Amino acid sequence: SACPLRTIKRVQFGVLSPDELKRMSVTEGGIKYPETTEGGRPKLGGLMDPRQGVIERTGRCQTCAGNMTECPGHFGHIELAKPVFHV
Amino acid sequence: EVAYCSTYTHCEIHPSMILGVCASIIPFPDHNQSPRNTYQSAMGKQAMGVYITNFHVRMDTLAHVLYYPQKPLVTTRSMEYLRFRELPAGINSIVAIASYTGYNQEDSVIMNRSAVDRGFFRSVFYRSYKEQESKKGFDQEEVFEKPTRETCQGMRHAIYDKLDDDGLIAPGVRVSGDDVIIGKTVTLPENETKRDCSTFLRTSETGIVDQVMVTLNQEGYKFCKIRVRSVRIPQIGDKFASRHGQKGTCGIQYRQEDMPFTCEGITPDIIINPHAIPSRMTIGHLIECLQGKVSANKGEIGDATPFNDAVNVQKISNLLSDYGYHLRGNEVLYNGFTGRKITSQIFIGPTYYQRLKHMVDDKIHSRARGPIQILNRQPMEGRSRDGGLRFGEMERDCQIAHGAAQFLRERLFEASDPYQVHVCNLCGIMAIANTRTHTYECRGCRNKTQISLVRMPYACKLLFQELMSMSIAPRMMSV
Amino acid sequence: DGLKYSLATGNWGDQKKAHQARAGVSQVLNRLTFASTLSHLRRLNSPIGRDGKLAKPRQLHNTLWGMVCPAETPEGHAVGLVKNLALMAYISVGSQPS
Amino acid sequence: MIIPVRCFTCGKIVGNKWEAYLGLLQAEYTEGDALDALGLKRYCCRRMLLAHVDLIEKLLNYAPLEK
Amino acid sequence: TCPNHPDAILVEDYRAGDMICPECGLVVGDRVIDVGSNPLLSDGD
Amino acid sequence: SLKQRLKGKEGRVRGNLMGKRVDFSARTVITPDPNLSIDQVGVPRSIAANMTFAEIVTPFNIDRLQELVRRGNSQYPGAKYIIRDNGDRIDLRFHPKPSDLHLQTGYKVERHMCDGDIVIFNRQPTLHKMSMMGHRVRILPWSTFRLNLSVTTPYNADFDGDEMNLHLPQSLETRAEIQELAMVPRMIVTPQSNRPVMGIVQDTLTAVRKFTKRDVFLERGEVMNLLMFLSTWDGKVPQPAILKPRPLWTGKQIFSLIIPGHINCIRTHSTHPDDEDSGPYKHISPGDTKVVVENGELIMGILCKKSLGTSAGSLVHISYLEMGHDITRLFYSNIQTVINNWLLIEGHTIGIGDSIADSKTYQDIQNTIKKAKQDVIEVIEKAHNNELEPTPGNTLRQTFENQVNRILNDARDKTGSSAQKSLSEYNNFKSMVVSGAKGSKINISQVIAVVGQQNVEGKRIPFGFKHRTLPHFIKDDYGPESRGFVENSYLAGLTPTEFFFHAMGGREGLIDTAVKTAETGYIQRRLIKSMESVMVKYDATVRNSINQVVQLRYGEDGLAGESVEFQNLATLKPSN
Amino acid sequence: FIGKIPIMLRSTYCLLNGLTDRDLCELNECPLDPGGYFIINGSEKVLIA
Amino acid sequence: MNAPPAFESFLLFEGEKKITINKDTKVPNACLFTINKEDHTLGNIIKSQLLKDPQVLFAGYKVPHPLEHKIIIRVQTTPDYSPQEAFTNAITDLISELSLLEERFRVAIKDKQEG
Amino acid sequence: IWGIGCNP
Amino acid sequence: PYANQPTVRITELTDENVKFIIENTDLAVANSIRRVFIAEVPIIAIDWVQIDANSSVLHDEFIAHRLGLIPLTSDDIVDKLQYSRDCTCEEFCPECSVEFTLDVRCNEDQTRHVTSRDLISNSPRVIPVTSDDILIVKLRKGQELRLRAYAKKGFGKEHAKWNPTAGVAFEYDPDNALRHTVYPKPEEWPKSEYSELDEDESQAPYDPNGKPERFYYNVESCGSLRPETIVLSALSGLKKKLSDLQTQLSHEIQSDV
Amino acid sequence: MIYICGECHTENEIKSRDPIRCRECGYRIMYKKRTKRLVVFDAR
Amino acid sequence: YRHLALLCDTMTCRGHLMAITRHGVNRQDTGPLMKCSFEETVDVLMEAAAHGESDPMKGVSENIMLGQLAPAGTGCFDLLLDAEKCKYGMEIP
Amino acid sequence: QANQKRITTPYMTKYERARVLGTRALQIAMCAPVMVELEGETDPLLIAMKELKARKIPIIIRRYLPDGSYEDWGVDELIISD
RNA sequence: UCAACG
Ligand SMILES: CO[C@@H]1[C@H](O)[C@H](n2cnc3c(=O)nc(N)[nH]c32)O[C@H]1COP(=O)(O)OP(=O)(O)OP(=O)(O)O
Ligand SMILES: [Mg+2]
Ligand SMILES: [Zn+2]
Ligand SMILES: [Zn+2]
Ligand SMILES: [Zn+2]
Ligand SMILES: [Zn+2]
Ligand SMILES: [Zn+2]
Ligand SMILES: [Zn+2]
Repeated sequence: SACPLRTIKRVQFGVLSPDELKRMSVTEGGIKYPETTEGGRPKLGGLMDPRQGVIERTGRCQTCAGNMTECPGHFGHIELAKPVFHV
Repeated sequence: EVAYCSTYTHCEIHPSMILGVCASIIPFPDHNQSPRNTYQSAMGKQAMGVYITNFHVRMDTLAHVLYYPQKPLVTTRSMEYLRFRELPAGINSIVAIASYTGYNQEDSVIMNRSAVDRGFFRSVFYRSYKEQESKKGFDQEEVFEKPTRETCQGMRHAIYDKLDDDGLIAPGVRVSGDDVIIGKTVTLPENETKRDCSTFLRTSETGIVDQVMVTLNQEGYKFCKIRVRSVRIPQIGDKFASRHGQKGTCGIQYRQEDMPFTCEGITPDIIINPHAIPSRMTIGHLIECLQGKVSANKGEIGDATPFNDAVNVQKISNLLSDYGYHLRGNEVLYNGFTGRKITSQIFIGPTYYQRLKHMVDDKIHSRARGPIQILNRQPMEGRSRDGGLRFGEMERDCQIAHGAAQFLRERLFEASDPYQVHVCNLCGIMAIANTRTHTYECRGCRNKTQISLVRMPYACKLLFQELMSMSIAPRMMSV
Repeated sequence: DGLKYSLATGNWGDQKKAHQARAGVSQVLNRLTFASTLSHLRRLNSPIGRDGKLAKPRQLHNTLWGMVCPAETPEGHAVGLVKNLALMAYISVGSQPS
Repeated sequence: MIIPVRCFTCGKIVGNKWEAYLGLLQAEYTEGDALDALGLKRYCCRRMLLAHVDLIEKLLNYAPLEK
Repeated sequence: TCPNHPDAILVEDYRAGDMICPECGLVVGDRVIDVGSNPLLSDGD
Repeated sequence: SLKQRLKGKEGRVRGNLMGKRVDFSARTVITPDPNLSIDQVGVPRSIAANMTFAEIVTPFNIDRLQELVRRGNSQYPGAKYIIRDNGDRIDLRFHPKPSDLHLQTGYKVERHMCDGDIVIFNRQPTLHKMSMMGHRVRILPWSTFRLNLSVTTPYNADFDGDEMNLHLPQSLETRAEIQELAMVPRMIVTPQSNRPVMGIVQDTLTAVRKFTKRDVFLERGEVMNLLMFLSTWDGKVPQPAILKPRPLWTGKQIFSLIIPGHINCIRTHSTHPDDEDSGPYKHISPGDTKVVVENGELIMGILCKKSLGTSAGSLVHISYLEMGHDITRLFYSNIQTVINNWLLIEGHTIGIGDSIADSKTYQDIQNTIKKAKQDVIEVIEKAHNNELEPTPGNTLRQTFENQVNRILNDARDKTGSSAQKSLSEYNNFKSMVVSGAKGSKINISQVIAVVGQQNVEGKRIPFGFKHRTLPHFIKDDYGPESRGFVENSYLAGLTPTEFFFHAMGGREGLIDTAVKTAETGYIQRRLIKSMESVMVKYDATVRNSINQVVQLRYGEDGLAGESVEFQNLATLKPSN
Repeated sequence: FIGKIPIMLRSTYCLLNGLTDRDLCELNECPLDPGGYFIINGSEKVLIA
Repeated sequence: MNAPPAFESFLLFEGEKKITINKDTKVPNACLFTINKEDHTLGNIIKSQLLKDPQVLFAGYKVPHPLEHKIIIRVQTTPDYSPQEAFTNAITDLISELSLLEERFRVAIKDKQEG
Repeated sequence: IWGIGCNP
Repeated sequence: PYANQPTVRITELTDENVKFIIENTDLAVANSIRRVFIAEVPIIAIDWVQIDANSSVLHDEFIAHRLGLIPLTSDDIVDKLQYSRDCTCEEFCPECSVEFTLDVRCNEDQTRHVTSRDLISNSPRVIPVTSDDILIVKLRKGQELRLRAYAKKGFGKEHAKWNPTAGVAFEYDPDNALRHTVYPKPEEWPKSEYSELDEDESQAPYDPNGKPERFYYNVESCGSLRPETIVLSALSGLKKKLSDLQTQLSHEIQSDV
Repeated sequence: MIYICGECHTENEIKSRDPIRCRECGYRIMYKKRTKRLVVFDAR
Repeated sequence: YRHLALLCDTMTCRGHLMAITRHGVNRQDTGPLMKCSFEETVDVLMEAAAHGESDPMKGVSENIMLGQLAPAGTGCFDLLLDAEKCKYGMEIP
Repeated sequence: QANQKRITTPYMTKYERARVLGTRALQIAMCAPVMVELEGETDPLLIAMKELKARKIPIIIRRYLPDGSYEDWGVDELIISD
């Protein structure tokens, strides 16, 4: 709320740097677990990460107190073992 | 005769058999324009009437049955084999083709309110709701019972008093919109009690429960079907159509005093605009009115087989002349409001009019700050879900043409999906932001000072994030 | 289950394979009016795609005299692609040629 | 389904005349003669009796829901 | 969780999708219903 | 996939960003209402009660909003919510404390929609700019939107089950935008064709022709009643045209009071004889055509579609161009009310008596058809003998079809003309065709004389069976009946073969409608997307978003399309 | 036993075949009902030709 | 669902005035009477009787909207006569006409029976 | 439905 | 500036029909009288129905509608009865309503026709015009209909169930002489029953001085009221409406000044 | 909690969580009986 | 004639006939988001990302997408408050 | 730009009138002082219309020329389109 | 998915 309100005057498009992807993603070490559920509901380092986004419409994601509205979601990264062409 | 062919090998049984089931109910089809016959074939499927004699036993969704069906006064011979006399759909109505108050203009129709009071075109709408008590879940059992606000952690504030002990409302109880027809409870696994699972009436049904049935379905689980009955008196939005392709809503309803009246005292049940007839060229409607006048006076159901050559307008006109009316069917009308004779003589005669399933009550919708979708956080879609009307791309182009930039902005951003995001100034990518903590930080720069708030539609946020997931970076920079 | 599935879904084929399935068969009977019930039972559906706007399969043909109703067709995106049988028309059940 | 009380257009009570109309038809009166004998004069009233379809007999054929 | 009403049960609403304090009518949570939205066979796949 | 989500229609790019579902919108069936003004729309009470427009509490309006708050949601002129300064929203339905109901400056009370609230009215498809127009709201007690009949022409809407969308602006800024840019009176004249979009239509047009005839004379009481419905009446009864023996006003005299201000216009009625202008009685017209309005008074003439319709130079167009938009709105409404109340006295109808013609006319039609069939037979016999000579650039089959079609078309038109001669003054088909409200000379001809040749794909009915149109006809029959000519009129009734052929023609009509909708939609969208950003800058150059100069001045003269009018240069044609 | 085949109503293999109208009424089935439709999962489905 | 109750057409809701008299500024000696919850029945009689009066220059009645229930009656009288006076005198005359008609209809009934 | 030059 | 003095001649008077001619009257007055016949003559008819058991094929609201349309004799009691809104008692009392009760069960094999004769009224004066019978519903064996209903005073402006008349025939200028209706072909049109012209002449010659007068009436009754009583009550009710207007107008005139 | 039976039209009282089968006929199609509370119907 | 001439001028402004199609319209050097709204969508976005294109945000569609006020009419100008005039006049409330 | 060398149209465009009236009305609703004496006008938009007629609206319109420069016309200076 | 509505 303290941040000043601004209107976008220019949108710059570019391919995301892999280093920037690593830094930006809240998930650390990648998504190590195919399963989405650990400890019953939440799987850290899994597809459904509490830090990645708000779940169940009442929880708060770890990174921010979103409450299912404030949080815009946060990205995660998967470190592919061998590189793959982008289609 | 003068020789055309002397080697005929077969002969047609009757030329009217080329027409199908729906086109056979049209009287005098050969006197109509072809597109109008095509339109009547579609409208006849949507008319109201007793669909089947065992309708009381049947529990069907969306069943309409007219109060007082009547068989046509002017009927085709092939209707007998379609059983249209046995199960008619529509009422013969004294129809005047006149311009009375301007409320019958375009395709609308002025209807007699007194006739409507006496049962004219009154129908019943039955809606059936089905619910199944499913025990298939490992620890979930959808038992039928009356939910209690204190006992059930999940509940709703709509009326639950109607439900009996079994959780099913008794037949004969009025149900208004947003009432609980069936009460069901799913037992909740205690991961560490009740998420409400009742079924609620469609808004504005405003009916009385007719039948409630409890059985076991194919799967063996307990099955309950509840049929709700709502009478439907015609209104000023309901759609009425004749057998000649003339469809129109009810413009207004005048009482018997206000309707124009002949010298005998007959007031038209329905007034249709004269402007409908010429462009559409549905002369069959006019001939059916003439034959109906003749038939009602004579006492014999008129014959309207498509190709007869024994029934002509001139013969019908002479027959009507015998019964004391003007030969072309026109009658001297008096104005209901003032009593003065209408200078032009209005064409009045009985005509089979049908009542279509489209009614204004079912088609009226209003939305204001309702529920929003999960994926887009935009208003829902459909009348059932209280959805807002879509502001399409053509609509936004019209608004651009107007130059109403701020109405366009309101309609496409503020009314639908307002949202706020925090964007790093150094890098256009969005940044994590804890409003309660009041600490705003951007990953990838290790920069906290340079973050700006940006207001964008939630759909645009979703688009930018989906672009990021495809490795495209939509870096929105305020500078 | 095969027969019941193909009837209920409206897809003509198997559950696993929908590639060769033809949708539009086995629609729910309309019970608004007895006329609608009867017409729904006596209905023909041309396989030509609705999306294609080429007008040749839609136009009434001279050979439809007495076999198919000329007037009764849906007005909209399916003009002439859905047809209703005439009153006297009778589709042949089939026989052996021996 | 059943003969309407009070013919729609004018309001004359026509619900008491259905059984008499059927009886007069059994007595070999023509429909027009029966309508004349019943007193129905305006074509609006005659429409009611002439075009009525009595479905309630067909409905009564079905056994009652509760005996 | 009405701020002026400690331990107040907020009644659910269907019209706008919010929980509202019944004694003062304050709307706690603006549009917080949204849409609000076989485990038996096998397991997680 | 992500690309699948974004790419298709109803994806994020188009289905959720360019257009989206919106709040404060409502939809229901539309039904006519002649009494409402052009700008008014009739909103049902339930739709009005659900929709709310937030009003800021000011010292001026604190009392009124307090009363609305006290009424609550249940009573119709009530308030659904109270929005405090803090942003807290107090839903009045669930019990609010009496303390909460108190209002202070800065609170925003969300009142129910009331009479006079500006809304935007839309009907899909929104082909042109006039399809979204701002309407004032008048609450009436039934469940259909009710709009005036003249406003139907811009929307291309008739009341046969149609529906329209109602969008309520929620801010004073956007409400003013609608009020001053998109209200219905402001968009009477379209910039597309510099003609008025809205014109008198249906009963009012048909009745205005009859009202304005020389014959119509109104007595004292009827004039009283007609003047009662005239909203801009000065209160002074005009001096009757016929003072003695009995005071009797004329239709034109009363319509002169409807005409706004002082408008000068000369137009011609549809039935204007061509020779009249050259010959004598040019100014004292014998048939009362040549509408002339001087000093806002109808001196002479019979009004019709040309005078009061949607065409350049019409009386409505001259009113908008000269008097202004407000007075023109009053003009439309007053014409409708006064003429529609006269129509109760006069009345209109359509019956079989209109379709039937004199016996002599029927005999003439039959004779025309007989000699036409004989001529077609002679052409066929010439073709069989190979005496026919091919038209240059055409095959013998093509030239045979050309000549046969010419003979049949000439017969068809001649029969139509005989039928049209038969029509009397009282004939109502002629009333509607002459006034221009509905119908055409072609429809009258098909109703009375001859339906005409049925053509499919630009030719006569083709040989669907082997070398014959239907099994009933003999092989290789190129005659009139075999290939589709429908000799009988609709009143007479088509013979069975002609019925099938007529069905074939009508099916072609239906198919063309269905195809044209889709193709035109695509074209319209592409044009808009190509030119969406082009606009007149403050340099008055027309530039796109890139700031490239499309035109140095708009239209090459820097004028807008609605102001311009057709005019004759008058220096060009004359000799030296 | 190799399975179950859905039965079109009022065909030869249906129960209603060859039943007088009074008997159809006794089964709470309409005498005028055309037949020609399957009752699959409780809903009447019609095979469009 | 939005249908008005039937009794609304003839029953005055509380706080509604049957007659409200508002003068007309445009023309001298003219008053515009608004009658609530009344229809063409009353309006036509009153307008006709007003027209019969030699001192009434203008008299007409208008139902502003058929869905709403209201009559607007404009009466303009010559100087030395008041529109309100003309309205009252019209009502008295119509009452006298109806009373005379009732007496004569009763006499006709009694004569037709047993005579 | 009229002629070849008109409408169908 | 005074009211014309009308006259009345009654040509026919039967149990269900009154024909009369009003002369020396304005058209507006005559049309208003005709209008009051239809919409403003009070009659008693059923408006409240509580159905205890309904096993008939017709649903409950169907039965209530049919019951409402059934005419009830209201010859003299309708003047005594007060409108339910006027009565001080809550809901309905004998002064403000009449109670009708119906109990019919079919135990015979033969179909039982529930008729209006089965409606039983607590007040002798109000009876369903029985002294055939209107068929409310037909009942199969084992089907039962039991209901209780109250009947209220009202006029046709509320609902057509309170319409006293069947058809009111109004005609003036039987031979077109004021040319209020302009016949395109005068000869084709049938002559009126009241026409005084010879067969040769189709229309009377135009009379510019003439104005509508000598209005012809034919009032038919549903049996609810005597046909004479319909006309007399309509005249009286219109007189009462005018007198109420006069009272309110006097109040407004005095208050403004 | 009295259910009328389709086949034999005999009312049978059924407690909660009890099988829906009519004694004396065995039919599994039951109808709930008309409520005791009464609804006012306008004849209109 | 204005409306016809404008279409002709837009099609022939660049010097090569610009078809009103995805090809002709998208080839012109407009903003990538504006091209994205018309037909090609995702492919336009991918190409723009690859070449580092920047959206000027002067178009109407681009502003509509981001929820900002369009540069269309009623958005071409920016209103500013006039302090001196606020001081003058009768400030009743 | 300088106050001199103003090249834009002296007349107020329709879009400017719309936005000026709406903005001034929104200000009036938020209890901004009103220059014009109101004759019992409570609706903010109507008061704004009165002010515009009197040319007392305290807003200066900044018109952006396509070259990037801006010209500041006060509402008073511009001729009302009406 | 199908079926209607413009
Ligand atoms: C007059 O034009 C309208 C509009 O163009 C709009 N509309 C309708 N259907 C569609 C559609 O499928 N797709 C699109 N885009 N628009 C559509 O409907 C058209 C007419 O259709 P109709 O010809 O049936 O109108 P009748 O002449 O039939 O009117 P009656 O006498 O029944 O009232
Ligand atoms: Mg339409
Ligand atoms: Zn978060
Ligand atoms: Zn950053
Ligand atoms: Zn009748
Ligand atoms: Zn609280
Ligand atoms: Zn009482
Ligand atoms: Zn049993």
